[PDB]
Amino acid sequence: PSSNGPLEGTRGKLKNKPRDRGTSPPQRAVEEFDDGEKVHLKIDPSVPNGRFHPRFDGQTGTVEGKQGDAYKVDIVDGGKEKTIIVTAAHLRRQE
Amino acid sequence: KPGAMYRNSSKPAYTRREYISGIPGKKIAQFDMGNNGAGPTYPAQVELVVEKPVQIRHNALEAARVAANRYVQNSGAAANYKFRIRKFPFHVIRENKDGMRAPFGKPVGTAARVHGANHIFIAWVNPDPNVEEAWRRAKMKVTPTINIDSSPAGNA
Amino acid sequence: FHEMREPRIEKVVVHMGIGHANAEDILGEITGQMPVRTKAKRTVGEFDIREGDPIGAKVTLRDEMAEEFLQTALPLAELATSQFDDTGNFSFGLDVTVNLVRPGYRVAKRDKASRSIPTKHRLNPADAVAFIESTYDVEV
Amino acid sequence: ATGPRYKVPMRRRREARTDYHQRLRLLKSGKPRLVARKSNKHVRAQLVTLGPNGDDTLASAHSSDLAEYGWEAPTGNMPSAYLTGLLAGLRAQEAGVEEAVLDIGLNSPTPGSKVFAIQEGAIDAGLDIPHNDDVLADWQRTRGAHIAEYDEQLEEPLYSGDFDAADLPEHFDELRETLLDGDIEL
Amino acid sequence: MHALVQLRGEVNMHTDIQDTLEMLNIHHVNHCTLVPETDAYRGMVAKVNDFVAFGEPSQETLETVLATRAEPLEGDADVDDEWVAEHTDYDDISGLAFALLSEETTLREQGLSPTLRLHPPRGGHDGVKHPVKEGGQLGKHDTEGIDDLLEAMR
RNA sequence: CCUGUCAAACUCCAAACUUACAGACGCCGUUUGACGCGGGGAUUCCGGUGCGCGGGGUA
RNA sequence: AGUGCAAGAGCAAAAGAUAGCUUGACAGUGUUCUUCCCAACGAGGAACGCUGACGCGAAAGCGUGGUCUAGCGAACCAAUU
RNA sequence: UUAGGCGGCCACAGCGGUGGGGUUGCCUCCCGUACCCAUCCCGAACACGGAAGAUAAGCCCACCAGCGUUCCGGGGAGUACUGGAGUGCGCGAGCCUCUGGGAAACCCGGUUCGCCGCCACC
Ligand SMILES: [Cl-]
Ligand SMILES: [Cl-]
Ligand SMILES: [Mg+2]
Ligand SMILES: [Mg+2]
Ligand SMILES: [Mg+2]
Ligand SMILES: [Mg+2]
Ligand SMILES: [Mg+2]
Ligand SMILES: [Mg+2]
Ligand SMILES: [Mg+2]
Ligand SMILES: [Mg+2]
Ligand SMILES: [Mg+2]
Ligand code: NA
Ligand code: NA
Ligand code: NA
Ligand code: NA
Ligand code: NA
Ligand code: NA
Repeated sequence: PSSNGPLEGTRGKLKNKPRDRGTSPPQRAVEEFDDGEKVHLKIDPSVPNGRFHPRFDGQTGTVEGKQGDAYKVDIVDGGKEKTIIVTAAHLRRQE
Repeated sequence: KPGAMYRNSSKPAYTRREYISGIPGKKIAQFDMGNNGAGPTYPAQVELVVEKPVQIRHNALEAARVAANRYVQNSGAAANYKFRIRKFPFHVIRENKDGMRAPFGKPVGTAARVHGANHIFIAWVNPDPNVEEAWRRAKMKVTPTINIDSSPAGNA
Repeated sequence: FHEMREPRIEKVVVHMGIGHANAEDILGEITGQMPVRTKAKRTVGEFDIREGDPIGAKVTLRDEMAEEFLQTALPLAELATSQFDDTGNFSFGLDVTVNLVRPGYRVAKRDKASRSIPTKHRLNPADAVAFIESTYDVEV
Repeated sequence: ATGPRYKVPMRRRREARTDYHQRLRLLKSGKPRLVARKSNKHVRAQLVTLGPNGDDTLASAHSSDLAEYGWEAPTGNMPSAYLTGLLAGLRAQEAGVEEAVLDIGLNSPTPGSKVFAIQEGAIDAGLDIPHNDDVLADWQRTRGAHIAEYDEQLEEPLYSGDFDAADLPEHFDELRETLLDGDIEL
Repeated sequence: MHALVQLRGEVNMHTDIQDTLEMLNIHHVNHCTLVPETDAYRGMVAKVNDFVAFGEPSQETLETVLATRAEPLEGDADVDDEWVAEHTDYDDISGLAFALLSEETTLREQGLSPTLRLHPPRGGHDGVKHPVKEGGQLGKHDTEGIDDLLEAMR
């Protein structure tokens, strides 16, 4: 990389297809999850807040409590255990 | 400089003029020759087909084209036929002209990438294939071996 | 069908595009209600570089206030045809514009379930000339 | 519309019916919404919750079914709104609903408006709702006093036939009074 | 059910390919295993496709090899009809063979090593540089094709 | 309208493939204790070649 | 289009424009990610909380500076609260 | 749902167009400014009060495919590209065979002029 900021090489993953452009539906921004639930992590390009480090896009973690309205999701980066602070807007129930 | 230096398509496509400056002008004079006022309304249509993917410098294009069209004056300056070179030299080419230090070369020319089996030239003639000869002379000045192909023409 | 298809006058905008005013005064008397400042956009050579800046006034008149005005404005104008909108509008003159439309216009001016007026229910230049011409004067 | 790249708004945005930016802020509370809506002739009040396939209305009241309790006056006014709010609020209570947030859709937060009247009624029915007392009308106007006095400047009945000539804010009381005890569907 | 025989060594073969052979109980050249034809097992054999020989054997062939190269989970014991009878659900090798082919059981379930340690092919095989369709010995084989191999390595 | 062409820093499209999690089979672990946790001791931080994909360079 | 400035990304009853009001560019203390993929490492940065005090709004709510990724600095010593 | 309200998916729903519907009821347009409230100027809008009129807008209902979109058949194409293997070919660039996957453009023909949820309601 020529630089090492969080958005380095995120041109594709943080950009919306022209038709999904614009404000996202609120339904999934208010979804509620329960501790133990498996959720897929994926940043919604339209939603500024409640994001996580782009490196985690594509992870499927386990909700384990929350902080404020954001959720605390446990994942495993490679072999390391990490806890991600993320809002519903960027989460989806597995299966 | 020899074609040996640029005839291969082993480098990335390098054509973005928004990031490349100082590109030499093309030496290719025209792409449409003969009676360009008329449309392909001819009985015979021969084509020169490249038999290997290669890069053809605008140098060879101009020499190949001239040698063919200049000869197509076996039909006359205002003869009845139309000649087309369908490719354009989009690939910008460099030269590292310090040794291997900071070697990104500087723009020295342009070339056209042709894939094996494409037709680079297309002529349109009435049963009067002097064009078949204009081409024996054209593939004489381009790197690849070539196939002279006749399409609309069962007048053998 | 008709009655709800027949034209009517919706607002008549009388504005004086000055270049920097004292002019409001006359607009107030020529119409009958306060004028409104006219700020300008973009910086330009006519020493008009100021973005927010009084450069004229306008007055939007509705209902009687608009008729009682046109009942003297029109007479001071001759023109017609070509000088008409594709929507049945026309501006003459100090400018005096007349916006014309049919009964269900509020549908495109309200907040809730607003909608754009169908081309068919729109007012044509011709259908406009008729209405007005049919009101104290002549066309072309 | 124009091409593959064209962006078409969400349906309820095209229809100019739902303000999604306000919707989101509303859903933040996690509380049921007190949907206050109006019509040229009527006033509706719904207690909506969120659902898997769309909103769920757990209780509602329409100004029309107000006559079903003794209403003999117009239904597009302040007294009408309040009562509809109270009726919906009561039905709400019956349904196990305790609190809600005032969703006024695309209407304006004007002081003394009907949507606020609806809100005042729902609150009096027992519903706990985030509100602000001095943005509501002054009771009398809710009763319909502004209209009675308006008819004082009579010369011609404000009501074409309808009921009464000088109108009745008293009819309002009788009704509110009614709603506050027993009766069916409450 | 297919018969798997490793014909190419471990040296230089991808590790994920090697681990696959190992999950299919083959750890040496010429070792053979019998694998059910399932979606899961199919993927595995396709991956191993280039270092192995496989196909569905005939009842007879399986029986010849079973008798000749089958072994107990532990020990030298010969797996003959009597062994089969006194140790398995079947009454003889043919019974077992049929059960295997019809994928009703497995060499393990019957207390037998999952591996038939074959002998080099008498007369040699067709080469490990080309597949069957090219005259070589790698890849999927005809029932007649597999049989030849298995029998030459009996 | 017709007609001739392109893109490492274009994309209306779009693989093979790589990858998160889960189940299934396989293999493995429960006297050969896996997975994991804590601690002692290192060596190592000139690498090279083949194949596939590369970027630079006439090479 | 605009959104202070590279480039890429976000944004339309707004994240843009106009107007009005306001000082949350607030104090205290954390959780987490990043800095340093995996995998230890400081300053710095960010996300998300809480406690306290406030601003605006009818209210849900928004405000932990600027729509996001650059704009930064140890120990010793000094001055300051 | 003989016209309503709140939505979910967010073009299969867009763009454009045709036909039908209101006798009491609905939504509207509509009529009107004493009030609550309102326009940097206008009861245009916002807000309030109301039915003389109308179905012409909107809206609801039925339908049309020209454009845009979604999915499918047949063709393009098992082509392009590609994971694994090869003492196969080629001066080389590169190609070929086996094995496991497999496209885009475009043409022709269908589909699509929204679907679904909650509530209310001759
Ligand atoms: Cl993170
Ligand atoms: Cl409403
Ligand atoms: Mg990329
Ligand atoms: Mg043994
Ligand atoms: Mg021998
Ligand atoms: Mg051999
Ligand atoms: Mg990759
Ligand atoms: Mg911010
Ligand atoms: Mg020092
Ligand atoms: Mg100091
Ligand atoms: Mg009609
Ligand atoms: Na979006
Ligand atoms: Na130098
Ligand atoms: Na040649
Ligand atoms: Na830190
Ligand atoms: Na001003
Ligand atoms: Na209508």
